[PDB]
Amino acid sequence: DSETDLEALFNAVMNPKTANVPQTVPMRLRKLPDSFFKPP
Amino acid sequence: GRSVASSKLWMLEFSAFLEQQQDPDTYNKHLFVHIGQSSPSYSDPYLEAVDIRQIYDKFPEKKGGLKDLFERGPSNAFFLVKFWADLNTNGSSFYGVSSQYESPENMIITCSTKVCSFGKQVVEKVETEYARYENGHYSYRIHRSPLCEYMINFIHKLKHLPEKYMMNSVLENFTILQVVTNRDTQETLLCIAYVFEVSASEHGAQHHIHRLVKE
Ligand SMILES: *C(=O)CCCCCCCCCCCCC
Repeated sequence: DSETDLEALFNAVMNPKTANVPQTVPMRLRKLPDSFFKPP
Repeated sequence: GRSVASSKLWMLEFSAFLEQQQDPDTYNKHLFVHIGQSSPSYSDPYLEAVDIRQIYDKFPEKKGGLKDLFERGPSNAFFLVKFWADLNTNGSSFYGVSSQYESPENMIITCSTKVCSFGKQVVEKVETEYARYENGHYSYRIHRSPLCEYMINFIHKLKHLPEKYMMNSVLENFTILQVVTNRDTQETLLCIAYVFEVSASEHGAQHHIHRLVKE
């Protein structure tokens, strides 16, 4: 596999059953300012 | 709107765009993201801070990576920019990136821009820029630099996603790190970490700027 695979990146969201990408903590669950998710 | 400035360098403008030639005298420009465009650029101390440790995983590690760069400093050169990108746009296409900088010093600068997937470098564009004297300062300009094919491909693939929330899901693991350096001294003049979402705003593209701090 390759983490930088562009096709795999988009396949992960289009076809979640076949997702083969690294698992990560969503930004919304991190210790970030409230403004970070509220556009001006 | 708001921009970024260290003690030695101020980025006044940043834009990425698609320009379509309708005919030889008619051009349509769509801005995906912009700083210093819809209103004059500015820098002031009314900035909030983000703990840099919260974003290290989203950028290259090891020697020359974000942590190494931040530790080497100066800390006042480090920023996090969140872009809400405007993806609402339609041979005769040109994808470009333009930026402008100002410094009191006459330098030769290098701008490295690294596109990252899951914090891994996929592509790097490196540009060298010389100063022009202007109104009591030195100006540096990257004018209509062609967007690399990876980014053109990326934008095409994004727009081909059936749902906008899917675009946000992809964008969560897509980042860009911009490092502007004095070529001779290797001093970090500006280091900007870029994170992305799709804009839902009626006004189009938006941005938020944060200072990056140790804790
Ligand atoms: C190739 O040359 C890589 C250089 C990247 C330049 C940064 C362009 C900013 C991309 C904004 C488009 C937004 C897509 C969600």
